[PDB]
Amino acid sequence: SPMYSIITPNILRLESEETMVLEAHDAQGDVPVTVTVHDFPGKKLVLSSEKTVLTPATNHMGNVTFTIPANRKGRNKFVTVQATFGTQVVEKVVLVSLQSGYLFIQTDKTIYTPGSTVLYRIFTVNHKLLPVGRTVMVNIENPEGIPVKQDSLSSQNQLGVLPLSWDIPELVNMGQWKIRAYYENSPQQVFSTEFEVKEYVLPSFEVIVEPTEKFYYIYNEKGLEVTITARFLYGKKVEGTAFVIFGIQDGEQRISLPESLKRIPIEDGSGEVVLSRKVLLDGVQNPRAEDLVGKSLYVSATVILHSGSDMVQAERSGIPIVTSPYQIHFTKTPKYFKPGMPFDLMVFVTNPDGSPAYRVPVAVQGEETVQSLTQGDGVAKLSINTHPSQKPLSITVRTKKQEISEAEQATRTMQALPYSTVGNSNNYLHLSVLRTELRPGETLNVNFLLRMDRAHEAKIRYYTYLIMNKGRLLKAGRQVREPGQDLVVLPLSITTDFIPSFRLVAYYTLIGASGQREVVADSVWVDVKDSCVGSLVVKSGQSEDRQPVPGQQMTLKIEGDHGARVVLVAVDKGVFVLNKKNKLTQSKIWDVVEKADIGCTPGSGKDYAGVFSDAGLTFTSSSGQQTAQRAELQCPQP
Amino acid sequence: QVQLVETGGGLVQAGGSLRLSCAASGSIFSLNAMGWFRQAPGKEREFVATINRSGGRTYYADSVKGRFTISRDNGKNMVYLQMHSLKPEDTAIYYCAAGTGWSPQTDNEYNYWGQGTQVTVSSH
Amino acid sequence: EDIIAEENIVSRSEFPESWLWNVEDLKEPPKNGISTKLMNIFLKDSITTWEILAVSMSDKKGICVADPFEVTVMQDFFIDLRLPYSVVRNEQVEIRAVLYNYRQNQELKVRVELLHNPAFCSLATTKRRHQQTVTIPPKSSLSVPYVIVPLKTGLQEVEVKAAVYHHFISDGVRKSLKVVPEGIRMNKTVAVRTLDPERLGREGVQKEDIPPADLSDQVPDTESETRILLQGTPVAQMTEDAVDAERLKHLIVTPSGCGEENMIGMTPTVIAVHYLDETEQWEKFGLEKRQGALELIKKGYTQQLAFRQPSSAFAAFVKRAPSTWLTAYVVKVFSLAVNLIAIDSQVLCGAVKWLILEKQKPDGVFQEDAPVIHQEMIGGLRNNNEKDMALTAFVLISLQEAKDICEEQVNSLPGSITKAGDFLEANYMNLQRSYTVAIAGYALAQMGRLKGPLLNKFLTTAKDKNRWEDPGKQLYNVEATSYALLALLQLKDFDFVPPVVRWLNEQRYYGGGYGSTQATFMVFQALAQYQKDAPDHQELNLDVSLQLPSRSSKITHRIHWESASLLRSEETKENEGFTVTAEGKGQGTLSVVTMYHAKAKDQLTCNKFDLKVTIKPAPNKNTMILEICTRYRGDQDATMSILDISMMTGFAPDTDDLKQLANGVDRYISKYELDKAFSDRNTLIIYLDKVSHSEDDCLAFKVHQYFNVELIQPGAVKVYAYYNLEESCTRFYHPEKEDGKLNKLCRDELCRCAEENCFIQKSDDKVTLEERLDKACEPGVDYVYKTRLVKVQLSNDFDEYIMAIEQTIKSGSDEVQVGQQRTFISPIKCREALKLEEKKHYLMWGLSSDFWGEKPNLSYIIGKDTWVEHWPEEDECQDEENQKQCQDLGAFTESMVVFGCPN
Ligand SMILES: *[C@@H]1O[C@H](CO)[C@@H](O[C@@H]2O[C@H](CO)[C@@H](O[C@@H]3O[C@H](CO)[C@@H](O)[C@H](O)[C@@H]3O)[C@H](O)[C@H]2NC(C)=O)[C@H](O)[C@H]1NC(C)=O
Ligand SMILES: *[C@@H]1O[C@H](CO)[C@@H](O)[C@H](O)[C@H]1NC(C)=O
Repeated sequence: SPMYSIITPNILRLESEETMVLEAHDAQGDVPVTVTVHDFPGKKLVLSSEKTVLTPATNHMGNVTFTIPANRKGRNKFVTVQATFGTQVVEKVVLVSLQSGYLFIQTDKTIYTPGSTVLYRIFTVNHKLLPVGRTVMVNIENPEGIPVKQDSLSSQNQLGVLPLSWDIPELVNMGQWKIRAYYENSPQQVFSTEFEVKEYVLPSFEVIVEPTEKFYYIYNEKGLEVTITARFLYGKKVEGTAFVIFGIQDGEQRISLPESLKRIPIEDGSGEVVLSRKVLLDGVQNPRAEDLVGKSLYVSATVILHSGSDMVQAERSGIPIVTSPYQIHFTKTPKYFKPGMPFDLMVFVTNPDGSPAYRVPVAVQGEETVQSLTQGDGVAKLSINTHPSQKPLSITVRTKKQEISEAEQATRTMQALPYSTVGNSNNYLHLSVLRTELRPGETLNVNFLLRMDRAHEAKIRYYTYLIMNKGRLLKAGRQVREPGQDLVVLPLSITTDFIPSFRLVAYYTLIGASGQREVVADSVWVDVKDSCVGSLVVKSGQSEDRQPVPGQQMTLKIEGDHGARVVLVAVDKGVFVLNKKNKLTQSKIWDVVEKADIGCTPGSGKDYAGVFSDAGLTFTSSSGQQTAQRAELQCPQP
Repeated sequence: QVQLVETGGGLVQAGGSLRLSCAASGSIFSLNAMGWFRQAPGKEREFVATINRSGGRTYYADSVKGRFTISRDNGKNMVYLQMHSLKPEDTAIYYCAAGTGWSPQTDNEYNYWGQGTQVTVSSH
Repeated sequence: EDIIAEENIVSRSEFPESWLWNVEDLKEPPKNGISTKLMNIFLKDSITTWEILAVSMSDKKGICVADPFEVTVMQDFFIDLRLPYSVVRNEQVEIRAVLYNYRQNQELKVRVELLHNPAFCSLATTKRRHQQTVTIPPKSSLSVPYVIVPLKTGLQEVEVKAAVYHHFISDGVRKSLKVVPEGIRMNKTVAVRTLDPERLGREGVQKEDIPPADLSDQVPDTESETRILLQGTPVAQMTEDAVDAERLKHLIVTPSGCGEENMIGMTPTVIAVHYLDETEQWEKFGLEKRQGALELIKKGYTQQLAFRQPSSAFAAFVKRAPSTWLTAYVVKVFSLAVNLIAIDSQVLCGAVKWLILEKQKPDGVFQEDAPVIHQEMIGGLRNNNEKDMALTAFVLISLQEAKDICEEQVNSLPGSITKAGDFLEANYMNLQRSYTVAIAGYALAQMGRLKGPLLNKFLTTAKDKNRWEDPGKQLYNVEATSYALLALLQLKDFDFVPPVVRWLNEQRYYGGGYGSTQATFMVFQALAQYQKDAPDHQELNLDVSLQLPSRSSKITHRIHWESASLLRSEETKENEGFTVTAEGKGQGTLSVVTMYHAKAKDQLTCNKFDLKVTIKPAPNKNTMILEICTRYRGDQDATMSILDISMMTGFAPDTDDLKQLANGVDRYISKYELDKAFSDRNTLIIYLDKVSHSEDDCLAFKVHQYFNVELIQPGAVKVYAYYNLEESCTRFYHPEKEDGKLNKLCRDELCRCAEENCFIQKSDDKVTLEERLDKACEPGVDYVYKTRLVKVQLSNDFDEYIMAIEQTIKSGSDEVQVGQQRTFISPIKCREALKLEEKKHYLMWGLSSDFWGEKPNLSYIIGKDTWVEHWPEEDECQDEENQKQCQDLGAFTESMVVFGCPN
């Protein structure tokens, strides 16, 4: 008997083109499919209605692209996705998020005086980061939350760039002001940025407070050594005096250490100062030194020129107190394994400040024979063979740094649960792929390994793979299998549409052991090197063996994509000496995209249904095989 | 960059006069120092006269202190050197040079020089 | 002599914090997919590093943020004018013009000048320049202190020019600071008027005239901003909670049986989906279960058509006689089922077509032939005393649920409805059962009329004003109250509803069971309509438009219940009375607050330290002792503090004294400052490990005058702790000037500079009679008096010379009579220059710009344009020396008084 299956994302977006792949397993002849999208709990409205035919020439594999219109309290909204294959109806209630895209707000400066003008742009993109034409509501509110200016623009034919401005009055409050924007169609998703309003003048030099290490080892008798660096904005060393004081921060309580106040000279633009271990312990009321582990240290330096004509305050905070210079995370490793098949650990090692650590050897305890090295992304792959057993897999990974004693090593333990199969048939599907920094233009060889009984392997003749990128279905295809090919390689072309990462979920289906329809799936999360989809570079268009002079003409070179609209700004770096927060960067854009990802897990699930849901997909069939209902917009919290 | 072309030279008598015109390639504005230098046959290149960027300050060598007058036209990108009451010891190749303004009486702060022109003041 | 600043310096003025706010399009043909656009920009005058940020947006590539590109702009010699953000009006401050010399091994000799500005009081006047020559060692800088006093508020400008000796290098900086008045920012509430157009105002509109800002503490000639805050006031109404769907899980039934048994299983499933769809409790009940019950509803409609007789009627069997109640109940269930599932409408209208042809007497009565085998489904209609009127109301309600669906199919339906309504009104006031009045209370409220008395009998039959009850099974009374709720919700009455619904919820009846067909269907159709139509709010919709004479437009705001613009602020810098027109429904609040500069105590200077600075000529040309005493104003000793000492022009500290101070226990003078040369050392910082709060910590060192100067600018001392530069204290010191302050004349927070010349310096012998007449006959010369000095009131700020007007030679804009007195003011520096003696006579003239006070108390100022000449007495003229002057003065008077000034 034929089984009709449909797959959609777990969460559907408004005004966004979602993809719905339709399959007709074990069928002959043409299969007409009418896909309709209705509301919920009703069915009166027809939100979309597309038609297609699954021809046997395409092996009954086709898709239908729809778009939920944005006609629209505090609870979830759902829709009824319904595809009628011939006369068989296969429907699934799908959670819907009221998001129209993203909004990024750029201000010309990070800080402003009363009387000055705030020049700010708003970039209107969708979930694919492509520019869109939507109606955007914009607010500027004071520290008291009172919106002082409200706008309503149309980004249509604006290439997704809304330039705006506001004159700050002279009689005005000081503090943190907000620029808040949201789409008209999705007013529940608000994007914000801050800019400080303060009375100031630009300083003439900057101060850098740099500790010799980006953490403090609690058993380091040398204390926290810090180097104070001061130089003029135009690139000349500063002579003066520095007032440096230390403090400890537990959560959000800051405790200054008055005994740590040192007055050091700044000779040739540099000066050094130490927070001794005794002063730290005495200032925090002489506890056991292990109690300070987990807290952070902050450093505040005030440099004054010997002329006294200018002074600058700088602060370096968030210096964590640690017993080990490394942290081990299994946040990129699947939490489910397949008994009898190799399990690929994705050990992520970070420095105490969160940055990825390079060339840190890690190894699994109890083996001492499987030892890898972390790449530039901080990840090291550790493939370990697993017994064909239903036991839980407890894994403890430790660092093996040569210059580091065993006390200062890092450790972390994770547990992987066995993938549950239908009827205990022990039919699995393994997706293996090498883990190194993948970049567009390369080809990825995805290995489809099949562990199953040989009395039914001749029935599996194709795998159905789906690619999840940025919470949408990018490409869905078929990997043909011939009887006897327990392994087939899918060469996947990695283009710029796979940035910043993607999920590859595949599944095969058959009628095997007791005549029961069995669906076996697996997924893997593949990270690609973060960058722009296109490119943009600004550099000098002249020789510039000369240093430019005030008022001098300068040629600027801009290299980018054809037909792209480039917006510019030139800021005096003295502004950033006063405030450097809330600056738009490409890294912050990719942070917004990954936080909006509707996939919650880097690997497979407890069963075939868990594989689809964890990757952000729904599955529904006429044979009863389907995924569990998802009603929460956010991911489960560990 | 910028290069220079010297004109106005030639042959003259002992007592007379002549002015040398220096043509600039680019806009001479914002160039602090514009100086004239000469090199007599058998002698070294010596300093003659410098002029301010706006023309309000000048410096002359003691040998030609009250006999030469340097002037510039920033709008025409031109420098001039009016030579009066000539002496047979003034026979030299006259060079026009662009400077930075620093130490305008020495040649070590001039990075753009000209071809030069011959000014022969004969004792006959 | 040579003024090196003759270099025609055009000072640098463009110092933006951000620029290049441009938009470029990469239209050039791409090479390997990369378009390169060359762009000519003009760098600004700032000497710093610029960070250029570019962001691109592409139709096919998306958004991309480029890495920042830096451009450093520098010179070998330049001025850095360290100007504060703001300065208080008439307060004396010291700015710093820092001159930088980044030559590798060349020591510069620079001539630096502070340009005169009439908005400031400095050593630079209209006839005198503040020029000085300084020395800057290579790879070093020198801070040139300048003492100024701002005289007028607003954005005022300071310009400093410099030109180096023996090099053709010059520079100029022209920055601006804000001059703020002496007051403190303060906010006052102008008005708080509540908007309610349906309670205030007339004809539906409410006009509210706002008075302008009523400030009386404002500093004169200062800006005020009035903020208009329109904000809607949201209100909410209480509503009774919906029944928890966990108690309704048993209503999902697989319908089976014959024509009557199939409807018994179909009823709890259709009414459960209907109630759960309206309340949207499927999330807390199981979203997957919705489709399974939807198929059981289809299964019920499919198996009910098997017992639909060919006469479009309904009976228990295909051989059973049709029923008036069962046919009307299939119409009641199928009508409520259309909203979720539909197949055929002619089945619903076919039953209504039969329900009027066969079972409608022209009396309007529906009579039951009773083939209903199941008396369970009948409900309250069974065992009813007035079973004839209760059935007419039951069928009439069934026709209404299908009236909007069978209006064109059954065109005789409005006739039977009117006939059925006619029968109910007549015998409505004669019923004695609470069930009949309840079902026929919803049967006449539905798209019908219940008379005033009929409504009174419907409301008064509710025992305890919350429920409808009658002797009999409680499922009849629960069904009755459910009919009475659909009536109160059809009449749109909501004052009797809350106690009715509360009783239905306290009944804890969750449907299902034996004989529960009517009780389960009605209790969840009524409670669904209560959730369909319910007052959660009070419908806020205010159209408030403000007409301001400050502009030529009227700004309006539709304050819906929509949360997009609950509050909208409108700032108006103009302080004028405006009109607020507000109409619509709902309530709102209007808040009008005006910020302004309130005049108060100017005491914000030296709020954390006491600072006493004395300069004494205690005994290479000149040598004085600079003594500095400071004390912290806290409960404990202050931490590390700074003494930013500035030398008066021409003075430098004694090096041996600084080395002895650096050896102190609680003091630190950096090795950098001790190794500095004796000259070109006009600034110094003495660091203090602590400064006591109990006593004054005093240090003193000698200062020597290594360069004689005609004008000495007052030095300054500045104290502050390291963690707060804002909490500072600056005292000025200068010999021969009161407390180091520059000479100024102030009155009612308005000062004018007094560093100009004392008076017109022309000698009494170099002036002639014609020269006196030509000067005095100018229109600028307002007054010409002969005076007699009566009293000389000496003061430390300025000397007051009380003059008696002996003769009014030329009367000016001040009406002064002979014998009256006017005060002539001059700073104390002119006391030795004027040499005024009491009881002597003087010839005086001056400008009208030298008037000072108000007209009743008008004072004269002796400025650079005031003529002061000694007038010798009549007997004194007998000397040969005074003969020339007396012949001029006596002739000057006769020429001015008798003949005036021509032209
Ligand atoms: C949903 O179905 C659409 C339509 O079948 C898929 O788009 C099509 O994908 C094929 C690749 O399988 C594209 O063919 C290739 O196009 C490139 C670019 O033009 C060309 O260089 C190659 O030689 C080849 O012809 C095809 O153009 C493309 N068509 C459209 C209209 O986009 C899509 O991939 C399916 N999506 C999913 C998630 O399954
Ligand atoms: C009014 O003054 C108080 C006191 O400084 C301040 O907290 C508040 O923010 C001010 N509000 C406005 C609107 O200026």
